[PDB]
Amino acid sequence: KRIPRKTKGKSSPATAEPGTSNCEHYKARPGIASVQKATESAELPMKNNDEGTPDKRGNTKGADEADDATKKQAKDTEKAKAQVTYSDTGINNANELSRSGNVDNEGGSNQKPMSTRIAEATSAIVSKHPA
Amino acid sequence: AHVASHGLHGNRHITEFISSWQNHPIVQVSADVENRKTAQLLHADTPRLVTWDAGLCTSFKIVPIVPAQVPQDVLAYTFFTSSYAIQSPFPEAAVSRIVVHTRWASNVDFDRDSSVIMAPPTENNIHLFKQLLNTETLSVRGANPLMFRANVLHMLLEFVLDNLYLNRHTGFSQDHTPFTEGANLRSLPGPDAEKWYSIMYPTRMGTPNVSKICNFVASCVRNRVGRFDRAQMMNGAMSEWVDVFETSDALTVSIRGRWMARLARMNINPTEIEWALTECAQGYVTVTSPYAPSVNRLMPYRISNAERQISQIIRVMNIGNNATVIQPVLQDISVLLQRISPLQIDPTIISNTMSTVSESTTQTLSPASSILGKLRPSNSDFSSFRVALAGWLYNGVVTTVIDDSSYPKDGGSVTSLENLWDFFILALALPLTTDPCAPVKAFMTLANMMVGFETIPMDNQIYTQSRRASAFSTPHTWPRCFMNIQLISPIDAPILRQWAEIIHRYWPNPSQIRYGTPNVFGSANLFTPPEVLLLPIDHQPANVTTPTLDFTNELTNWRARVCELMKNLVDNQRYQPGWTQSLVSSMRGTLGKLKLIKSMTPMYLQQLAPVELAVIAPMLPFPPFQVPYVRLDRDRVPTMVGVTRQSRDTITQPALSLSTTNTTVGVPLALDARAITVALLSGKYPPDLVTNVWYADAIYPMYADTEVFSNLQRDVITCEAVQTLVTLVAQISETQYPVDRYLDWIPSLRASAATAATFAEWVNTSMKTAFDLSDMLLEPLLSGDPRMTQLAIQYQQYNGRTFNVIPEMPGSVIADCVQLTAEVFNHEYNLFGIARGDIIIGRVQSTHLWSPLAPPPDLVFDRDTPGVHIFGRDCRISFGMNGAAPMIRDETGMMVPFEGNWIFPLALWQMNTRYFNQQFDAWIKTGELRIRIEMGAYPYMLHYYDPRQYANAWNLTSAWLEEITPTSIPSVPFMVPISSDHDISSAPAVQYIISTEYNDRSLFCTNSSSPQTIAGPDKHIPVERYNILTNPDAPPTQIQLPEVVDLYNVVTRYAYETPPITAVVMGVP
Amino acid sequence: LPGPDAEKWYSIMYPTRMGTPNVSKICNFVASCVRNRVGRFDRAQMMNGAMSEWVDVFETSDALTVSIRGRWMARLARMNINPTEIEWALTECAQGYVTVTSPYAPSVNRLMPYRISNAERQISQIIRVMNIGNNATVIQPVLQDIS
Amino acid sequence: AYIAVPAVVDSRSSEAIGLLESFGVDAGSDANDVSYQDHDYVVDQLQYMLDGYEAGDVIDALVYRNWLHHSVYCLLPPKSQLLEYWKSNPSVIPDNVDRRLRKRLMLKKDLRKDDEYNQLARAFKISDVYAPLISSTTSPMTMIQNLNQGEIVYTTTDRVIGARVLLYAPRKYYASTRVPHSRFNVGTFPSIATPKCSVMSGVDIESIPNEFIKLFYQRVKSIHANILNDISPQIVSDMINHVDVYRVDVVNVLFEVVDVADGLRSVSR
Repeated sequence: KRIPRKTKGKSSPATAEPGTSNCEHYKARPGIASVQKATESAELPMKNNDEGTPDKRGNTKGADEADDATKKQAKDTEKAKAQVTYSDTGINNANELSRSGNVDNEGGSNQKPMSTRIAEATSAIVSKHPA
Repeated sequence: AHVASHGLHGNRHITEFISSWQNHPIVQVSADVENRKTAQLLHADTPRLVTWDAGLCTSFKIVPIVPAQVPQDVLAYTFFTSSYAIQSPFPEAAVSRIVVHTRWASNVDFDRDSSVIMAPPTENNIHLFKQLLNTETLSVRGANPLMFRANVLHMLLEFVLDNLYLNRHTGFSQDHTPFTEGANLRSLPGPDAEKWYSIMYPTRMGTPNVSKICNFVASCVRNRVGRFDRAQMMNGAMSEWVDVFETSDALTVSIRGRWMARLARMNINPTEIEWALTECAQGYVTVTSPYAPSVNRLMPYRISNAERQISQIIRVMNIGNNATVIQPVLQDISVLLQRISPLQIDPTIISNTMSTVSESTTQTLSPASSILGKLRPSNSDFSSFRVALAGWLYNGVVTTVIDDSSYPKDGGSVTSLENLWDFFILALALPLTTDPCAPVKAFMTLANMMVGFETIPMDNQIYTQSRRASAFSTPHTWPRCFMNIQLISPIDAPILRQWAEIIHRYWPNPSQIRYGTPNVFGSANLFTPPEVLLLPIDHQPANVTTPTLDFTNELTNWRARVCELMKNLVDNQRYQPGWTQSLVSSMRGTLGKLKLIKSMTPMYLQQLAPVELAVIAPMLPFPPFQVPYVRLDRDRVPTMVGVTRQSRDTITQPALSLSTTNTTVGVPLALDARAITVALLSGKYPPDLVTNVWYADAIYPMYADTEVFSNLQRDVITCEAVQTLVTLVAQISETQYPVDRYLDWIPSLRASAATAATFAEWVNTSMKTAFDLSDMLLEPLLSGDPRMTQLAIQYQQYNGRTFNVIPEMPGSVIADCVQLTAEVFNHEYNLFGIARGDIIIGRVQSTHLWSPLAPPPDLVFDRDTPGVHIFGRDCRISFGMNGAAPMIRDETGMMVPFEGNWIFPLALWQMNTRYFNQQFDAWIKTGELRIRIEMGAYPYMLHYYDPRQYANAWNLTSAWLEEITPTSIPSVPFMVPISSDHDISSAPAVQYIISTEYNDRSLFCTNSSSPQTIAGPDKHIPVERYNILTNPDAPPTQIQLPEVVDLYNVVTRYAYETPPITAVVMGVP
Repeated sequence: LPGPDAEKWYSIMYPTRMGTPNVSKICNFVASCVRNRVGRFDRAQMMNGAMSEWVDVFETSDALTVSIRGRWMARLARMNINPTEIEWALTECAQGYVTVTSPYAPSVNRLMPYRISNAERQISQIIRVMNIGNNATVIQPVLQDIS
Repeated sequence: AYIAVPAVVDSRSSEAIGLLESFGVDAGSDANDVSYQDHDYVVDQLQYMLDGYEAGDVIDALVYRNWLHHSVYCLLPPKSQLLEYWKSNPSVIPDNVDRRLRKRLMLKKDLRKDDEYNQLARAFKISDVYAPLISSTTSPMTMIQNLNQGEIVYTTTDRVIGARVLLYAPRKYYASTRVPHSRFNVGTFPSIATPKCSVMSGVDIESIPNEFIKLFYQRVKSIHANILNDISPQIVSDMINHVDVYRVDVVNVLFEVVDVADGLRSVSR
């Protein structure tokens, strides 16, 4: 009755009648197994892109994209060169801005992480006891 | 076990489909189980909507703090020869008060695991208010008053995300207790049901003694207990839904009623399911879903177009110019189209055609050998054709262009046979791409080859007609001589005039086709009417007995006109001097044999390709995003697609989305012209193709792997999450989205983008943890200014006109419940561990008790009290030389001594507490330095004491004052005596911290087993919280839920079903 | 600001952040100060999820070197060009024989100091001709290079 | 990321030497993310190609080279030995050549007197079969873009640069004689090819020992000086976060001359 959890959480006389038969004498003409194996990958949902988003603490997630997509395209169907490329397009787009871990949320760099920045900001003023 | 799917029952799957022409069932199971015994899967991250609950539906509990025991008069209840133990419904103690445990008595099949746990107020409760954004802070018993509001809002979200369940019917038991006659008391599931009967029914125990509990039960009424109402439909002999009296709370039963109302609006019926699957199948196969008549069935599926559109906008914002997240979707659509497609390709048709053509012994160059060595018929791979067929569906996200290596090298020239065949392959391959500048590329490829022999006018002095066709990719580069045909002079450029004219006549016209059903599935179409699918190729009704040579077909007509123009180029041998050999005969013969070839691929792309595209398209995880195909109208070509987060009436800083930063409409995709041309020139059907048989046999095992019934629920959770996020972010930070201003007395700060990003990320991961997801949800909204109001998507034409689409966001149950619990928190603030007002630090030494949560008015003072100095930011401290008193600076400019009544803000102490306590501690402890520190909201803890002994509070007060730091604050220690029924002796006590407004609301009762409370604070059982027991004139449905939350409400218990999605799939003759 | 020890800077940077305990001259000045002029007060965001282009900050800074670096920035902004004019210049120099492409999209921003006026080219050419005088072995590799 | 140092790097020994620590970069965790790329062969190809061309063409070609995009040459036999390699084992022939010349390669006959095989072989050229075909006299600027675009590049000469050189035929046919990258790649010969390519500051051009790396860096500082990314050793350390003798680490000190002769501090030299 109890359903298990997928992801971790915050706590962490009746005789035979002549209809039935089994020899069934038929093969599927496009097949069934090939269509099922084809539709597995179409059933697979789109991959998450959590990159550039803030993490749990407050920092960004620092996880060539067209080159890797073309390389996976060449790896997929028995090749060294790919017919379906994402770089080496004839169209110039030098203004391609993907999300990047170099930028924070608020218009600056991510050389220091945001938690370290806030820690230095509040450690700039402390006050100790007198002697 | 099988007939229960249809509903009729006798004495773990998701979908169960059965065929009608073969013995091959296909079932789906969830992907989490270990045993997938040759069954299909569910790869989509479905959320867990239906979640049952069996125990009590309350979220408040009554904990004792200081226990005691008294001499009673009546010890037990007696039978003839049996004694029955007395069980009090309330904790018998000296001081007992209400704390908050969500689901302390709750049998749950699948938990949300988003709990709100309150320790008793003698213990510390600071982690609930430092968990969220206090990631730096030292002094672990501390929290920041600037993010008190963020903590409270996230805690209320945790409360709402916990209380989403449904209630069970579990079982009853008839009673014959002399105080409860015949009332069918409900039995909880577990080992012992007699254990819960004392706590669930406060009126069952009668009135044996003389106590507050006893005369409260004497004040209550008797009939409103146990079962109140039941249904008239029953399976066997148990009701489907029942209405009972029990202890509960109005807040949680209101939240669960709203969640039930949502799902009851969501549910659907298998007749609409089989109508939908037939209309998606489009007459090639007919389904049916037989069932038995029943009412308690539920399947939460029917949703709205606006929710589909908002989920589509989030899915578009996922990508953000990343080729990795757009490659596998086009790849898998390509593989699926190939495996369903009846057409197969062999270039052996081309080889058998060109086998008879050869060239003599003395010859250097041969056109047929040139085109075979250029086409490479030995290669067998056709991915570019299928990816172009895929990209027809995703015009608006990805654009498909031809690779630049397919163009003639270094511009090319007309005098070269290899460049002529390159132009042939390119001119056939270009019309299948989703590039709006493809006709201009087809024109200017020729014009570049024709530089030197034929000329055109150019618009400026900058560019020349020898400018390559790779560059002309955006509609600000189309030449006027191409857009107006009459500018090209037919006396100078006859071949080029004919090429422009053939492009303007015989280019394939766009069209549109119906798919899915918008009646019950809805649609994610944004810029199209929600039932049509845009295509770049015209389509006709499909029959297989149409001739192969069919010049009414656009693609066959295109191949014929291109072959005829290339034959016209070869005709005279004027464009090729230096050819010392007559190649006109062999070239014309090869062009004729290419014009007449039995390729059934144009017939296929005309008839059977858009039908199977419309079959596949509604069953996709990422439903198609199309932007209109225009033929040659330049002013209506789309150029740029953007996503807007901000409002319409607000003038906000321009944060253009990253999809606008493309040269074409979307991400460029480079295809090969060779593979597209060979796939177009070679293709055949199987020689016994029956359309009904083939397409029924192809459509059955792919609808048996459907995903829409989980995709709709995921879109529900996405829309509810966006409408919750806009409310919470607009509540915490300043923006122009109006949400009702429920709590503002809790201090906060004007949140910038990083702070709002953190808060929204915690909201996101809390809701994903609640509904048990692992895929994306609202993460693309968190890259760049999450302070937003409503989503919108738009594109522009070439002439500047923009087409704006704003999906109307409907009302949302989660944000409705969050706003409701904020409204009730405004009055029931004390029960979550928070006090209002502020505090006064000052010595009071007396034998009087008054419970400093509720002080008398003689000790408090406002800003309007005379003789009170009001301070601000610029208080400075001078030392008094020669024995004179040191002075501190008033806001009004005066210097005042360390005496009297002051008013701080809390930040004033938080700046330099280390100097301030060193100056102030002796004056508070010995002198007269009563300081009122304006705080607004604060957590608090309680240190009880025996008032008949001496006791002091300076250690607690000084520890609090030392522990106050600039970045956080600890919980304020209180010191309140213990009420006793017997009279006590009086001992002096020194109290330093009192409140200023009333905060003694969380208290439940004092000395519960006593006749009266003499010394101490007095508080009987709260009559106002138990309305329907004490008030005779109150109807059982009445709740005063905004003012005071009630316990003991009227709860309706349910028992539904969730059958799997079954269908019988019948073929069509 | 980047560095190995970036903790001591924030007291030096923003003098108006400190509280006012004493009647020291520093605390008298900070209490005489005006509160709202701290840090960021303007920015120029163009692309979602990219860096801001330029801000204006209230920080401690010599107005002398502010003026000097502002005039240097004005000089380089006068030299700034876009790639469309680069495309047109290279095409006109190529006489149509070599094409070049440039993107057509909202850029982030770019700073390419290349354009100057004709007077600088003429003065540099006069100095270079004055450099090469009556020598015939310094001009010989130039003609050999062009050959 | 790509970082360029003034040293001969290899994938094998440069980690055992501790090269970045030897420049002063503090990467003490040894989280082995700094993948190396061996540059022995490009330094030796630089040595071989400075024989044939001008150093201006050589360096200005070599600069614009994405070292992340993997590519490799494969050089060919000469034009009148390539047909002999196509004659024996006729299965290894690409489908581009000719159906008229393929049928004449694949047969068993000795082809002693060639009446039309002579014409089919003289009119044959390599340029319509193999698509890059760099040349013997190619003006080596275009080599680098050919290797940036594709991944296999055909050539007919020896003097090439940028990648390793694999043989097409076995060794008796000639008359002239994948890599793990983990996002923090370092190795010499900078690139202007991509953003995120960096050049190490610190040591002067005056004090580089290899003198070919020094020639290269002198040119890459004399042009392109505005568009480089000079970062200090500390910035490199922040981005990260058979023992030999006769190789010392070496620094220069920066003292000054001062007197305190009157009880007062005063800097003089």
